[PDB]
Amino acid sequence: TALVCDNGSGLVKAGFAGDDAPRAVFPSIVGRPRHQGVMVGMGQKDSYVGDEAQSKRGILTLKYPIEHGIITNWDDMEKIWHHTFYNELRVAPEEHPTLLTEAPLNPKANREKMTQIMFETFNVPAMYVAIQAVLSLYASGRTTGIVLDSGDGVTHNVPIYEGYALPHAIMRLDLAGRDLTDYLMKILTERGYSFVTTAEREIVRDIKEKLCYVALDFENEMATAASSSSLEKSYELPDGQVITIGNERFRCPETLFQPSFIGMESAGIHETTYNSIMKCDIDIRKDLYANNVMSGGTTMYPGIADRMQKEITALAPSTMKIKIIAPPERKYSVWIGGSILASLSTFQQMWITKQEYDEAGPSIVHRKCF
Amino acid sequence: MLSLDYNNIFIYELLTERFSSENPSSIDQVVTDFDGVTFHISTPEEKTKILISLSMKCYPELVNYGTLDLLKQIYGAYVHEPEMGYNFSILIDLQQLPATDEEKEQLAMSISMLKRNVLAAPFHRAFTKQAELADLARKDPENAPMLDKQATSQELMAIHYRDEETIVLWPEHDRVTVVFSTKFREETDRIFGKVFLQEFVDARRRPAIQTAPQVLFSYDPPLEIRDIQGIQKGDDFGFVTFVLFERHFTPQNREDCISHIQVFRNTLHFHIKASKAYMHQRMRKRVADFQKVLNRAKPDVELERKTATGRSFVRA
Ligand SMILES: Nc1ncnc2c1ncn2[C@@H]1O[C@H](COP(=O)(O)OP(=O)(O)O)[C@@H](O)[C@H]1O
Ligand SMILES: [Mg+2]
Repeated sequence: TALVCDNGSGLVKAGFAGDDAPRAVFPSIVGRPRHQGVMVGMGQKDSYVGDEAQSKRGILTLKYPIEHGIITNWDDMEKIWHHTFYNELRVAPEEHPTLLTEAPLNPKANREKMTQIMFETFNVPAMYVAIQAVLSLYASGRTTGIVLDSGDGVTHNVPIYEGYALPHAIMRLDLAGRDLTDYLMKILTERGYSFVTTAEREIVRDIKEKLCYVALDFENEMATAASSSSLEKSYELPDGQVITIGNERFRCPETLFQPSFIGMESAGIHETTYNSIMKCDIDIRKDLYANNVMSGGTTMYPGIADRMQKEITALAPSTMKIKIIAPPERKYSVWIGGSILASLSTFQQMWITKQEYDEAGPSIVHRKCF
Repeated sequence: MLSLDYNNIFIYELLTERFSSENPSSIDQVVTDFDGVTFHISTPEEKTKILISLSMKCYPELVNYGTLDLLKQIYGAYVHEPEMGYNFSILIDLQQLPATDEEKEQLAMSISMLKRNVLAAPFHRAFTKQAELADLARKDPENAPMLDKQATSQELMAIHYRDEETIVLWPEHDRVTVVFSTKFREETDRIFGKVFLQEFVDARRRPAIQTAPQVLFSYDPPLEIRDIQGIQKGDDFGFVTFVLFERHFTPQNREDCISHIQVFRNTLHFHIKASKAYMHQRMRKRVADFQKVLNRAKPDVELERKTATGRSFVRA
């Protein structure tokens, strides 16, 4: 078999090509212990990865080696890929070709070092590195659409028409689940809930995943929260002490619609999809408006497909119908699209081969990946 | 006392006496309670048989919220026809008691607890219906918002339990909310009561009591009660809201939670009274400080020596 790895900024998804879901889903995290260590023989370990780092997190400095969709610590990403193959997926990468996955408008060197480590450290027979959002079209059984993809590190838009992408209309936004977690720590502080450590960052990520949703009309939910008894929710922390939050539940995701909440001068995700459609050729726009695909875990907020359908129908002309394709599986649709692409019967000529890398070096990736 | 008892102390002591007594005497005892409630305790046909009867101005509303079913479940075979001028009644026969001192004690407790048992039925209706909505929301989390929106109006209880308090409550899949539409008509208690209601809501914002029900306060009504008949936004009422979450009415805690929420405004009223005794001791302590500023105007003179009764003494 081939293997499919989606190198998420927050969360690794990994599995075999032709499977219907990832075999392994785990935190894109390396943990180093920050306290001294006093019990010899009791199974201390110099660093921890994934679910083990997430499980022992109280004594650890957790670090994400991907941020804003680029690898910023390659030594820790070699640990995450080693953990992916040998510990989590139980495979030798020496004999399976790997589909990797990458955000658009990344640094060229991110593509190069990612192909180099696969051939020169993991010895893979062949590899590829697909654009993250065109896989989410494959997962939906579809050759035309504009896809909003938002994971933990980046939000990006790719318009694609009849299997051809419009690369000048692609646009990227360095705001997704990480920034929404940081802004939830910022605004939990005003209820009196100080979260400060990179272990408490993960508690706030869980409060975000359990309690947050997006308002269909922000000023109407802000007015509803002025009589808050319906919007207040309690959450219990690991220590069994509890927090209760109200408008923090929808002020957090509204940063996607109003990036100025985190002081960021950019259009929201609704206006960025509209600006990406209006960058495309005039006769294709009708079919992109009808095919707004939503993907990645930052698209999982309750109310976000309705808020997106509303706020794009307020920008676009009323003469054509707009609908948001937000599957319930959409956290994994990037990986599902890679499972399709890596098993698809005309893709086997498109792999970067080991000999084909050995002839050219890591620059080979730019002349056949995209 | 820092906290009020939940039960009627007279009924508890009287039944704890008569359930032990070798020779019961007759009784004819009307007994008042808080919130305009009243009891009659008597031996109307034999010294052997005690009739306990409750009078309560909101009892017809409480019957609409399943009160007779709960009172039949609690008092069982002891339930009796209502006495004239009373809403509910129980007959206990002193030769028909349980076989143990501990069963007798919890029966004397159960009958003294009768005002909070008649008033508990709307809270048990909210807690048991929240468990239905919780199971339906656990079945389909995307249908739950519509179940909560309809239960906010179709499963709302209002009790006009005294002429200056309406308790309003409803279930939603993760909570019971209860609003006290609350007022003090006596003007010094309205002035001290503003301080009590303000510091009550600010207490819940501190780290030490985040484990408590969420509390909110205003003086217009919470959105979901604004059109309940007898709520009125200009009529000097404040509105204390408690959001009980699933952890506040867990099976180990339901009955203490019910007992303790019903007594909310009674503890506040009692402490507005007891604060005056505190202010009066605060005052007379610094009347005694101002004495020492006048005592320095007394010129120093030795008084003649006197015995303890004040009679003059002739030595030294
Ligand atoms: N139910 C959810 N509601 C809101 N945010 C979610 C939800 N589930 C996951 N997330 C967010 O999505 C992130 C992971 O999404 P994912 O698509 O896997 O991102 P990535 O591939 O870039 O790592 C989480 O770290 C969190 O910020
Ligand atoms: Mg991602």
